[PDB]
Amino acid sequence: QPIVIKFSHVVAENTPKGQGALLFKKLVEQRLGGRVEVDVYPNSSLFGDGKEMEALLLGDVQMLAPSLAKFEQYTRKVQIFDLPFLFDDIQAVDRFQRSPQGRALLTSMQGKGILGLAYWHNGMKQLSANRPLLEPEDARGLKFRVQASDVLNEQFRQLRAISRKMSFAEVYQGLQTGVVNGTENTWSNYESQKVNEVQKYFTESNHGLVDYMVITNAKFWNGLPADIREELQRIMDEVTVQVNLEAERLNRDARQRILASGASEIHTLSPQQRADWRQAMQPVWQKFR
Repeated sequence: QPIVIKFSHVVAENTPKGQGALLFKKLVEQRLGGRVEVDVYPNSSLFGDGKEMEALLLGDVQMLAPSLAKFEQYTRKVQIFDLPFLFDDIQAVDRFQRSPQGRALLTSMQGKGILGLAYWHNGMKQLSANRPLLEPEDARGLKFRVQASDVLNEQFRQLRAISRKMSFAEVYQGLQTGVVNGTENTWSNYESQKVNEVQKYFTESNHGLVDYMVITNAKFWNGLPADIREELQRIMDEVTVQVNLEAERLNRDARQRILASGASEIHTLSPQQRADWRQAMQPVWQKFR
């Protein structure tokens, strides 16, 4: 019987991570046919945000690629990636991730039985709401959905807003019902989940990022025949390049689809206007020294 790798994730198929998981499946089955099978479960069809890590540790799934914002229960070393305006752009993020210091974070949870294999990009985060977000004051009193991160909770509290941690699958319903009325995410995630249908206003703030750490269960990975593990890592490195090469494009395409939807508008910022948002949000770094 072949070795089965269930790769669960929470995003749509036509996204950076969705395409990366499928490419990993394709290349693995082409190079290790009959020896390894990759079973990809997108859109939280196997496990959502709230249960995927527990499943990985129990061996009920073999590969995940969660947002870097979602690891606080296992390590605090990755929450640096949540700090607003710490990285100007994805190139800056990449430089950190690829450095010795960034690569060291891949083993930050090894003591918990989790091994990081790679970083995958999605893109920069934008803001959305049911009212225009021109200047930081506009966020005051709103209710933002955030990923399950203390840093992101504090980010919106700094803007005198309410935050609500919610699993990614539930964002559309949360905004539709009104338990939240704004959020932050990449264009790709907004459009692929149709959240633009319940958010009339977007601001291209580029105030943070959504990137992933591809992870596996250490016992499972260490348990593989050496050749299979080594080949899987080489394939992973190749997939990472294709994901990282196309991520900006898919996000640009998504922005175009949002504009073509007819029901949302996008506000862009001057360098000065962006500096104003930075000035208002950067004080949150004082809570995470």
